[PDB]
Amino acid sequence: IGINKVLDHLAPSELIKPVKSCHNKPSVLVLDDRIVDAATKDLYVNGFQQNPTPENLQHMFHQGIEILDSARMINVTHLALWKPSSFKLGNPVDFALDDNYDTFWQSDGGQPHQLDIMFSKRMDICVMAIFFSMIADESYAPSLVKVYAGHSPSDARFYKMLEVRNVNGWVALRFLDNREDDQLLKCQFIRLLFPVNHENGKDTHLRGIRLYVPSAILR
Amino acid sequence: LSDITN
Amino acid sequence: MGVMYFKKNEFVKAKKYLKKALEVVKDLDPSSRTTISIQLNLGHTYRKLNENEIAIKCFRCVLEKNDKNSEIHCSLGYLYLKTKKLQKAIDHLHKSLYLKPNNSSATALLKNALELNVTL
Amino acid sequence: MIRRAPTTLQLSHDDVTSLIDDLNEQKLKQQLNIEKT
Amino acid sequence: YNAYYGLGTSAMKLGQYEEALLYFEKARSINPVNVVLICCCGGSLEKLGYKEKALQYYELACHLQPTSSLSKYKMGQLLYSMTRYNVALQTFEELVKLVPDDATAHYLLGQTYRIVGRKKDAIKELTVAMNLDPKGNQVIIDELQKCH
Repeated sequence: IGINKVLDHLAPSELIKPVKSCHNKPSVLVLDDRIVDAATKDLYVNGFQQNPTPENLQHMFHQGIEILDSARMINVTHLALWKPSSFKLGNPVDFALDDNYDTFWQSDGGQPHQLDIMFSKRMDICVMAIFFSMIADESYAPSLVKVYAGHSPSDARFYKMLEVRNVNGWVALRFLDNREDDQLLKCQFIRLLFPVNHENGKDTHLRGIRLYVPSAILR
Repeated sequence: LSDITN
Repeated sequence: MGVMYFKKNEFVKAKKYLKKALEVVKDLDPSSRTTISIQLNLGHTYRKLNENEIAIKCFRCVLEKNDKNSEIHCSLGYLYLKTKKLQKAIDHLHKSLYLKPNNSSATALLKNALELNVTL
Repeated sequence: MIRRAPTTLQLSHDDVTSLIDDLNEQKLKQQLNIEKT
Repeated sequence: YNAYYGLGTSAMKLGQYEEALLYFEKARSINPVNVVLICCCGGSLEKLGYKEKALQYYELACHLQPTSSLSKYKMGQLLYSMTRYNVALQTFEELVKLVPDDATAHYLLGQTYRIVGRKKDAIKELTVAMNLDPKGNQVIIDELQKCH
């Protein structure tokens, strides 16, 4: 009887399906920084605020990095393979992951720009950190972003929507919809899309990007 | 400025 | 001819042919990648002939003429662990690791040598 | 002519594995003898 | 010997306790006169389960170095694990005599006094631990509450 009961446990159907009344529309996340809320404060780190000067942006860029690294956390941004849609022979993704505001990465090619993040081993991402500069890079500012998820390039699937209006700072996105029990994302394949820029732009930069995961002597 | 719109 | 008699699992004649080769080339040209091969092959035959002292002396000579050789050091460790000279065995194994960090048999050989030394 | 570099014998993995197994049983031989003694 | 010690520590942090002990015994063989290495080996041995041999190595270390704070700390921890609080009491009194300004020593001394049963000694030592350091005071608060 042990075989029969475990089979029910692996695949509960009558217990699981409540009404099967899903709305099936894609949920959209609001990123605006003019409204103060507890949920927004959790995802927006730098704080709600004329347009600051670029050096002020560089200063807040470092303070955002320090605050994100201040908490107990493990950075594995360099523990994965990256393959953007196309280069421009001026700046590879290294200057995007160099944690420097002055340097940045630029793609050049088709309008739906793609950024690939491949992982070697099953890593459980909890917080994804991305930095935007609306006033500094208004021409190449990312306006709409769609984040995918999957275990392979084969099974990439939609996760979340992100609309950009005015965000001149680091953006933190912890994942809770997928798994409420773990409060983290478990995947080996993450890809990002930038289908259109602000004011009908063509290309897109990426100032910063980071990935966050949880975990006498003789010299 | 580039990024010329149609 | 010595190499092929060795490969044919007939060590006794390979040994004498390699001895003749060594004695012909003994007087002249210690260098030039010929005496090195002669001594290495003869030491391999002796280590397969189960006689170890002469193999050790030949391997020491070829080591003197050429130090950067991982295989030489693994063979020295093999011979020293066959005998109870554990200190020389482990020294030659760690050196062999130094010349080539990723050696398959060397890791197990080092583990065995160290456990034997600790139990001794 | 150009002399061909003479072939060099190689210490195989199989014989060294055989020796380490033989050594393992060799040390296993007297460990029970010590307990017996 | 430093790199054998490092190999032993690297094996220890990965859980291969027997391999760590195997490295540490050779590290001893190189330098018989040591204290921290002896303590690490006794820890590896008690990780395996050989408590008596760990005790023997520990007493050898303390005989070699009568003034060794970490060695006495390990003695006290092992005796607390072995339910030998009778001599653990003298280990901790000598240790706190060695280090008077360390709040960790006061915490362990008060905990041992409470376990054996002296309420006044326990409350005095725990109050001293409260006064010295408020960083680890959360455990000290509970230690006072249970004693009271």
